[PDB]
Amino acid sequence: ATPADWRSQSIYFLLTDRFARTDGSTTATCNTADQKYCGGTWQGIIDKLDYIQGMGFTAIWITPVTAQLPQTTAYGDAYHGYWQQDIYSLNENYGTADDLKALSSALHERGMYLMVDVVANHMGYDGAGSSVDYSVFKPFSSQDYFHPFCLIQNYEDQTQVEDCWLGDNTVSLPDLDTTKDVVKNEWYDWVGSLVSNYSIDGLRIDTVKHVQKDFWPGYNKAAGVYCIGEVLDGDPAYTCPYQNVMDGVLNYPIYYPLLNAFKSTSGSMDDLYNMINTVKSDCPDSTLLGTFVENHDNPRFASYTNDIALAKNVAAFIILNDGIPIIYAGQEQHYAGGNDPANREATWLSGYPTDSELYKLIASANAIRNYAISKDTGFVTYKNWPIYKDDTTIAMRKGTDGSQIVTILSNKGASGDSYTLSLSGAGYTAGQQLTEVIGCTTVTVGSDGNVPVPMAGGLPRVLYPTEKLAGSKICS
Ligand SMILES: CCCCCCCCCCCCCCCC(=O)O
Ligand SMILES: CCCCCCCCCCCCCCCC(=O)O
Ligand SMILES: *[C@@H]1O[C@H](CO)[C@@H](O)[C@H](O)[C@H]1NC(C)=O
Ligand SMILES: OC[C@H]1O[C@H](O)[C@@H](O)[C@@H](O)[C@@H]1O
Ligand SMILES: [Ca+2]
Repeated sequence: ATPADWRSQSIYFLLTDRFARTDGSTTATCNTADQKYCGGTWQGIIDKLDYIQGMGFTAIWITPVTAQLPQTTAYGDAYHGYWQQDIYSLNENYGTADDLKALSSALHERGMYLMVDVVANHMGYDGAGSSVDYSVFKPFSSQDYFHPFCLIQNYEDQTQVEDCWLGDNTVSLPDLDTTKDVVKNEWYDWVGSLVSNYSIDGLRIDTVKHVQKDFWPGYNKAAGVYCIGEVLDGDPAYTCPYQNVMDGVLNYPIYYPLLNAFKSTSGSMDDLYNMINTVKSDCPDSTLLGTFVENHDNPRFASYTNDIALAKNVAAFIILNDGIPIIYAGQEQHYAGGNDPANREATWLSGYPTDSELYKLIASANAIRNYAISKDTGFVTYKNWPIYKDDTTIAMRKGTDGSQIVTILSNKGASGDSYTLSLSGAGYTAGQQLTEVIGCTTVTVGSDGNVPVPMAGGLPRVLYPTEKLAGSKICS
């Protein structure tokens, strides 16, 4: 699917090993500290597609599918998929080629997309960089395909970031020499073929900043689908330029201020407000980025605070910002693990309750987004517009006039007081009636044009014109 196709999507990101087992168990042990395969499979995902689709997601992103180093290293097994060795075999822990094709087909039968995580930068190896036996790598079975061994020490030296090896001498990550024609041609042929074989709709590309920029236009072209790159840097001046060589990148610029704004009641609304506008103007296209606050490479949101109101607000922001929402499996069950491996909890141990607070919040936020898009072809390209902030509040507006969603978010938290926010700039016509689609109340725009927004419990408020909901399932 094309970048334009992907603008309207909403992604549930999951670890294949940790989301769902074939046997459907909700009690099978998975201690994150063990760092071992816990048994999640592609077939398991198929059997829980109702759970995922019940939150209003339209797509999944799964972790890499290639065959990995086999060892239990000193950092555990390759359960996460980022230590590949044999790119023409699948990781058989997850199932077979037919299983992966079956997953793709099951998604497509529901009108959903498959996004697959891919690594081009490196292989993985158990042990020191000087000990590598290059014959284990398929097809890159010779040291001639790799950069000379060195570790990355200075992340402000971009040549070293690209030409030296990630990892260390416990688990080393042999760095492909991606300037070589034979390497580029092989990866380009491989990615086009992977996409064809499994009918992949989009790719999430790992470790983009570690491969020189001139590799990526050719790779994105050969893939033939939307590619969203992981450029792990919060500086929009470093990360947004990667959108000149790839369709989208993960919105790490928004991540840090978004997390800070809502992880405590004293978080900065200014920094978030200002970053929305910086990204809007400085990034090639904010609506092709992916918005997140939680993933497998940072502490989960609830590791910072268990306040459920704060968690609802940050999840609403993810869904209603410019770009593609990305929610990380377990976030909807208020998982609170810290840094790797603790943030790789098994989703099945929650029991997959569809009535948890964040499952319902997310479902309501995705419902209004999916619906507004079905009625407003301009929604996905309308640049999200921050219209208000104060010490504990940010409000924003997105969508064609007459059909705009106006979202008011708060970091007051679960003990927040009750009051009425007189919101100007929403752009609704006086006396028009709005539905608050999270809690399902109605408010009326005053004659002065302001919206008197009832605030309470630190709860997020999402407004949409009542008349436009006629015939929808939203709020009765
Ligand atoms: C032309 C693309 C941008 C490159 C430089 C942008 C600098 C922004 C902040 C840097 C982030 C972390 C260190 C990387 C510095 C570098 O560019 O070598
Ligand atoms: C690679 C092609 C684009 C390169 C341009 C990068 C810097 C400019 C970003 C695009 C401008 C979009 C913002 C205008 C919309 C708005 O502010 O409402
Ligand atoms: C694509 O499928 C063929 C079998 O039809 C297989 O041999 C090949 O290795 C696959 N390529 C990739 C990149 O998975
Ligand atoms: O085309 C790449 C080709 O290189 C080698 O022959 C093997 O690893 C094959 O599996 C692979 O497909
Ligand atoms: Ca590299």
